[PDB]
Amino acid sequence: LHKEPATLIKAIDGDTVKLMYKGQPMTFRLLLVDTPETKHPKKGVEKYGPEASAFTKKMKENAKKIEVEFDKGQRTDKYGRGLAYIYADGKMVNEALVRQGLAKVAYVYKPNNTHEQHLRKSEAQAKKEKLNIWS
Ligand SMILES: Cc1cn([C@H]2C[C@H](OP(=O)(O)O)[C@@H](COP(=O)(O)O)O2)c(=O)[nH]c1=O
Ligand SMILES: [Ca+2]
Repeated sequence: LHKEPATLIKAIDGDTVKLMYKGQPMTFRLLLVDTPETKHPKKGVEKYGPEASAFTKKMKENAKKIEVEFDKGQRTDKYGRGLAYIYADGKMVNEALVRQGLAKVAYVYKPNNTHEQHLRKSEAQAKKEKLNIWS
C-alpha cells in the first residue's frame, strides 16, 4: 500500500470527505470505519454524528498534508466513493476517529482490511476507555 497526496475539498461527515485526487474531485469514504450518520433520514442524526464530523473536519482542515491510501481490494464502493485510509499529516484519520470512540470498526470487506487489526486495537482501547460511542 502507499500514500498518495490529495487535497481537501470538503469534509462531508466523519467518514466521508470530498478530496481532489489526481486533479479530480472525488468523494472518499474512510475504509473500515463507521462514524455516526448525520445525514441519511433512515438513520437520522446519530449520537456522535456531529462530533465525528467536527473531528474529521478539524483534523483535515488543519492538516498540512492529506494522503489517501487505497487498500489492496476495490478502491471505490457501489456509490463511486474512493475507499481509502486517509492521513492528515501522517496521522490516519480512520484510526484517529476509532481511537476517540467517534467511529466503530465497520464494513470490514476483505481484502480491504489491511489495517483492521490496527483499527481494532484502537477501538478496543476506545471501548476500554469508554470514549464517546463507548461511553
Ligand atoms: C466503508 C465502506 C462502505 N461501503 C458501503 C457499505 C454500505 O452500503 P449501503 O449504503 O447500502 O448500507 C455503505 C456504508 O456507508 P456510510 O457509512 O457512508 O453509510 O457503504 C462499502 O461498500 N465498502 C466500504 O468499504
Ligand atoms: Ca457513516
